[PDB]
Amino acid sequence: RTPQEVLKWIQDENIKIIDLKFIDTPGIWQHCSFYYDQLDENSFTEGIPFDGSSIRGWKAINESDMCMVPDPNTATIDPFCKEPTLSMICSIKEPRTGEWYNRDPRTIAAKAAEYLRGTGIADTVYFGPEAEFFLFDDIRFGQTENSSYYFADSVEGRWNTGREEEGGNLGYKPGYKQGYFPVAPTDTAQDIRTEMLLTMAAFGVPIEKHHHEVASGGQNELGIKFDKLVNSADNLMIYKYVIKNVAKKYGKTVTFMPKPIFNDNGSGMHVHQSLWKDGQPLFAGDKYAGFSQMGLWYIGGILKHAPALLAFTNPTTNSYKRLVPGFEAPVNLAYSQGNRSASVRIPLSGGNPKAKRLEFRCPDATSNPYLAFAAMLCAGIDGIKNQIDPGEPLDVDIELAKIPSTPGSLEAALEALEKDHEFLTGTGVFSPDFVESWIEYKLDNEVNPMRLRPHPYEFSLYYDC
Amino acid sequence: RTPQEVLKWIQDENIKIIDLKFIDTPGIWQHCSFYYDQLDENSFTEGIPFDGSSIRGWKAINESDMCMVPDPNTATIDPFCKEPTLSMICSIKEPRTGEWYNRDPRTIAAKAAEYLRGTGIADTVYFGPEAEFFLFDDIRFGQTENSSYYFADSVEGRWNTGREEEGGNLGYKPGYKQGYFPVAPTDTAQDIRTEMLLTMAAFGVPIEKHHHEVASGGQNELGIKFDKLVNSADNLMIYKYVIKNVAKKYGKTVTFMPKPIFNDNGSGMHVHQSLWKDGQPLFAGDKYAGFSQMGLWYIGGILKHAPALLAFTNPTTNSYKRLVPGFEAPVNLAYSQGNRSASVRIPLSGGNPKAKRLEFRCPDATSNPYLAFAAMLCAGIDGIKNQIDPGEPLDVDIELAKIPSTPGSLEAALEALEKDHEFLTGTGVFSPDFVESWIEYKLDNEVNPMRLRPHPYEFSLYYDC
Amino acid sequence: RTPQEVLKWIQDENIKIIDLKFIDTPGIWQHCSFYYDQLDENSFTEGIPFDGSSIRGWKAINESDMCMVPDPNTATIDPFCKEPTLSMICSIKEPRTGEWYNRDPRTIAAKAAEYLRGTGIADTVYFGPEAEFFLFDDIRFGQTENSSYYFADSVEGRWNTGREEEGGNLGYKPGYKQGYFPVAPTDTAQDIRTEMLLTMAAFGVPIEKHHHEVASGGQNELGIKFDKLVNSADNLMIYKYVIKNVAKKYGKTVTFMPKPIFNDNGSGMHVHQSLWKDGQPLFAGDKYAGFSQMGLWYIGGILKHAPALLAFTNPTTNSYKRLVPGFEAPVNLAYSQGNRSASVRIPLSGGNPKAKRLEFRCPDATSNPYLAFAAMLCAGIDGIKNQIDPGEPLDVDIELAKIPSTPGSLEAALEALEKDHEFLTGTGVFSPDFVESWIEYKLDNEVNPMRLRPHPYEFSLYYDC
Ligand SMILES: Nc1ncnc2c1ncn2[C@@H]1O[C@H](COP(=O)(O)OP(=O)(O)NP(=O)(O)O)[C@@H](O)[C@H]1O
Ligand SMILES: Nc1ncnc2c1ncn2[C@@H]1O[C@H](COP(=O)(O)OP(=O)(O)NP(=O)(O)O)[C@@H](O)[C@H]1O
Ligand SMILES: Nc1ncnc2c1ncn2[C@@H]1O[C@H](COP(=O)(O)OP(=O)(O)NP(=O)(O)O)[C@@H](O)[C@H]1O
Ligand SMILES: [Mn+2]
Ligand SMILES: [Mn+2]
Ligand SMILES: [Mn+2]
Ligand SMILES: [Mn+2]
Ligand SMILES: [Mn+2]
Ligand SMILES: [Mn+2]
Ligand SMILES: [Mn+2]
Ligand SMILES: [Mn+2]
Ligand SMILES: [Mn+2]
Repeated sequence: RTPQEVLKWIQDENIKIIDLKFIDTPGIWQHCSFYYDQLDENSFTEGIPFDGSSIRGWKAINESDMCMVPDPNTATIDPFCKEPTLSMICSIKEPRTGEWYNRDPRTIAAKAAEYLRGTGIADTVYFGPEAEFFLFDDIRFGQTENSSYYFADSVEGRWNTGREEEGGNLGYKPGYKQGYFPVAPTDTAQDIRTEMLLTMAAFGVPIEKHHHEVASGGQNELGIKFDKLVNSADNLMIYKYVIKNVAKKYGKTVTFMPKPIFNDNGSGMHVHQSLWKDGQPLFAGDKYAGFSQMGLWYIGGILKHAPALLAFTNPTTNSYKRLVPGFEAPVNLAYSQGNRSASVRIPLSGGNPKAKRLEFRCPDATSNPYLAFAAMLCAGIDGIKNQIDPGEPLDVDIELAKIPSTPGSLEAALEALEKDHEFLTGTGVFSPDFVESWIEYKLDNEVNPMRLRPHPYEFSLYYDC
Repeated sequence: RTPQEVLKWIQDENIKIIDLKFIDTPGIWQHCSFYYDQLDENSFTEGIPFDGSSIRGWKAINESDMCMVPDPNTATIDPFCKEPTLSMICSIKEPRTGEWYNRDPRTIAAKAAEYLRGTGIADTVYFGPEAEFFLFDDIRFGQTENSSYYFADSVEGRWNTGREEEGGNLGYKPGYKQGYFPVAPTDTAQDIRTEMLLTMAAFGVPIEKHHHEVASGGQNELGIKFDKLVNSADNLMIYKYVIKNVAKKYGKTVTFMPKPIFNDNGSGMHVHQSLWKDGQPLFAGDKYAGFSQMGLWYIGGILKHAPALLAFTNPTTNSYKRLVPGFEAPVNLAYSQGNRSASVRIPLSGGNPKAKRLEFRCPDATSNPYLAFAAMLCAGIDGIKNQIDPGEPLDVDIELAKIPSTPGSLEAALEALEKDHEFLTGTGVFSPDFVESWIEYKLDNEVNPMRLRPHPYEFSLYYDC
Repeated sequence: RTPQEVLKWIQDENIKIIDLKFIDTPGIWQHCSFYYDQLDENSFTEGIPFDGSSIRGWKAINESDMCMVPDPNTATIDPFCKEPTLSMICSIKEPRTGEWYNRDPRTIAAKAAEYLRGTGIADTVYFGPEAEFFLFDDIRFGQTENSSYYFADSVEGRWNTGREEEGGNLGYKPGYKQGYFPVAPTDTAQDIRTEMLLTMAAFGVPIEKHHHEVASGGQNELGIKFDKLVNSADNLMIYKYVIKNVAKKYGKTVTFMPKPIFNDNGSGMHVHQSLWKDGQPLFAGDKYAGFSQMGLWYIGGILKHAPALLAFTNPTTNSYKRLVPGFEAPVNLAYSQGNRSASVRIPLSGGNPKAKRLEFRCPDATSNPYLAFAAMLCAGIDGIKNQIDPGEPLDVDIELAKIPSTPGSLEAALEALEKDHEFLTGTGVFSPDFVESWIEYKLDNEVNPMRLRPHPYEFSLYYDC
């Protein structure tokens, strides 16, 4: 689609409102709605003004003015608007320079794909994210000077087997770790997952499947096809938007947080990736697990830069409650085929070169997909260019100190980024300015506020002392 | 039906979602939904991937990847999906070998029918299961360190004759043991049972009848026609699925547990069986109760291997609360005609050779029908091949030590399986690997957790001591 | 007092019950009561048996049997027993060897004082602990799979200024950080603090003063005089016992946890210390702040070994919520006079050599005083023996990276103990066995369980992502 085709669309269908969407630095979709007459040919080049100082991690009040540039290829009707509204995904333009903004995650993402094409290694990188979530019926949290609390609830919750329910308690509550994937009446989310899957398809997302996940009390997963870097990060943002909004439609609440439930499965975002040139898969070969030496080298980079990569792929203190040794892994920095306990997994493809890829299991859905994907690409490329030996595969379950480990906290991942960021910066994709502001925002707004707050389990262990 | 006919069905009717169903080792139906484009000709041979390590009693995390192979003959529309969804029953393929998985109960089931055809004794085995259930209006259970509780409820419950009900208490609550089979207003489940019966018919199940059962407080039964081994175990899984899901539709809850109610009828799954060759009934003859010597020998095997058979036909600790001497039997290992107190019953057929069969009364609906049916077939065949004399019929009600008895607990049935499993393994149907993992899963997840937990009746007997 | 004088006491006053008290490894007082006839002359040498395998961090089930040896000098009447009960503090004897148990904190403490006397540096070490606490009216905490919560309450709590109270809300609730030290009706704890002070005096504790502390909602402090190492750690255990028990008497609850309240003062245990020989103060001199070179060197050791010392003086994850840069310090490893923002403070003595001492401000009341005091003594001695220059004093409020900092977590303090423990072990005071079991107990029972549990503030930051 083109700027003129989108403008013809608005005229023919008499669309009165345009909803322009764009991501912020941490990873939250922002929006502004406009009356149809506000969008012209120039909106697709010069962009539409807004305050860049109210968006987290961007401009300072003194240099506030920024521009929203919508992508015509993203235009669809937002089903969640009573009034027929056309929705587009934007990239951010600096009005002072007229160039794309260096802190815009969607700009960084495009720059990463431009860099890949520049090296001659490949022309396309396919990303296939797998974002698990929880479908909750209630959420109550807070923390005052004399209190700290959270209470998550779901009808599927095993903690609710003995409770009085309105007309009445119908049983079939999945047991802890026992939600993957018994039929209804255990699975209460079939109709909703199909709706979430079908509505995002109409948004332009390539859809595949859906299933109930391991955890009791609403853990679910929707399966979407891979796509090119920017397109894939655009697809994850839509994915997250429709799921949250269909949940709200049916009076429910969704969270993509890694560990909302203690002693049950966390929500991870396993990300499948492969490099391609002239339509041919470059990760197909005759080496380990039917991979090519390039594919082994891409894993090399991923595994070597994994601690730094975690500052972008697992950017929350909560990420580290899931990335704990034992439950359920991937804490250990190694590759393997079929092994779902290893950081990098080589799925078993049915002898098809087109299906040959690596699954980086460490990431979770709290990440900015534009930043996470660009970072993983950079580590991958550096791995082929340096030409990082991933070591030997580990084809076992659960001496364990011989294998390098992932950071155990957010500050540790931020430390690993300060030490190892040349594979990102030296490229031009991420600016040293952005990498520094990322560490600073995460330390001041997440690491430090958390260190200050008493944890309720500290009463369980320490009230008597 | 064929893979192409199913694919033509999806194209012509514009079916967007495909629901693939498969059983786990203990006996719970699992599922995964796919967008239409994910199912092609190759899905019917190579299968569709999934995690075999999250399914109870299967693969270990290190060797996780498995394949779902749908059966085209099982395709129907799942009525419980708002969105028109096509549903198929799968068998599990090992992607490493390309062969059918040895722990897949549906594979074991097919292997059992392949074995029967291999012996030349018969070409077909007809199984007619009779699974009673309870239709409850409420269920609350739990067990903490300082508590253990369950509270089952139904409007039909005799325990509710003196309670205040919303506008108001309409009486006609069946008395204990007095539910078989007074008319409405006593029987409150006529409309629902007809719906359960008619919807499963549309799923491809051969339907016969329905009635209210002996127990007060929702005991019911739906009658379905016999079918070939795999088809019959497929029919029982559908049977259980529609009943549970129509109950959920009308805000009610179903249990197939053997003994949910104390001092009232348990839920048993009487299983009628007969061998056939070239369309002719092989259990018709001029011996006892109009049976053939082969039929007498098949009973021989069943009765001889019955204690081991119970590790598969009655695989729960709760099974043994129903299989108690007195209420209501069949605890005594003997055959008889018309006698509903004997383990094996020869029903009175109207002088029709086609209706000549044995009714093994011991089983209950907690069993995996694929495992239970394959096991009973194996014991039957071994009985004809060895050529086990069933002894003499016992045509009496209620010296009693002269007759061999069934195990009194789950561990006892598991003990009997360790001692007597050659009739299963030596065949090739069940692998010694599967038989060992079955005992281990049942001991670690059911027998041992139960031995640890205080029973509320232990307070009734022992609080003062 | 002697074993015979204690036995004469029991006979003359007709005391029927004897309460023998002893500390466990983490720092909790344990007890066992005996009928008078059970205590004879041999109880004061051979000791009284008990199970050393049920006490945290001690014997294994196979080598369980241990002995309690009471100290006659600790005998007093426990006021909290309706029946006149004589109470004594014990040390633990190994019955296998007949020697004092190497994991007994009270034995380690005596060994530390024996070591000081062995070096010829001094004959006496005086410890003056200052343990702040909170006096709460209510405490509710818990953490399930779907929840985590704590709710602390007090009538003094500023969070309660707008609440309906029984007949009625009388105001005068101290403001946050504004509790030190307005008069009544603001201070509601005058009578109780006097009772806590007077009852511990009758227990044999040298008492000095009492005041309301900085924090709103019940923060209090009782002032006690210094004493010799073991005597001082005995005095802190009594201090903690009477405060908790007088609170219980008046239907209230006390906590010595470092940070129960967010955004208000933590509970610290500032510990004043000085070495003496032949009745003369050795920390009096003509150097900085009227100190001696020995005193400067003792600070040297303290400051150098402070990160390792924190594994014993601040042994909880909660300790690190108080030891946070800013609120209120001492995070910075430096000495100064009058400065209450420095780790080590030299209080202003009124030109009296007898009052010349250092105040290590880092410790909190979650510590085992026997372990904390022995550790600080060892670091002090090593400082004089090596002859560690403490650096130059920092006489400022709040470049800041030039000054060495304390660990930011419990694992970090445990890391610092593994690297620096020779000043403890090489001495003989702490065994390498004890130092290893300490790290292991803290990692397995506190550090690792905490890393697993979602924090409620993680919902505040991450629910939307
Ligand atoms: N060559 C490829 N390059 C990148 N992504 C791919 C490639 N092939 C498949 N994918 C995608 O990776 C994702 C994987 O889904 P799936 O096919 O179920 O693999 P999976 O490993 O079995 N999923 P899971 O079981 O949760 O780990 C999908 O988005 C696929 O489209
Ligand atoms: N020759 C046969 N082989 C196997 N099953 C059969 C055969 N004939 C009938 N059945 C089935 O066995 C089941 C028996 O139902 P039914 O006809 O009511 O017998 P029943 O003994 O009276 N039932 P019940 O009273 O509950 O024990 C049905 O599924 C029949 O289809
Ligand atoms: N020479 C000494 N050696 C060891 N301890 C001492 C010595 N002199 C006084 N102390 C003790 O140290 C503790 C200090 O209490 P205090 O006299 O109020 O000093 P402080 O610094 O003003 N207290 P604070 O304001 O809370 O820091 C008391 O236990 C004193 O007895
Ligand atoms: Mn998943
Ligand atoms: Mn998947
Ligand atoms: Mn995955
Ligand atoms: Mn029946
Ligand atoms: Mn019947
Ligand atoms: Mn029957
Ligand atoms: Mn104080
Ligand atoms: Mn003081
Ligand atoms: Mn002080």
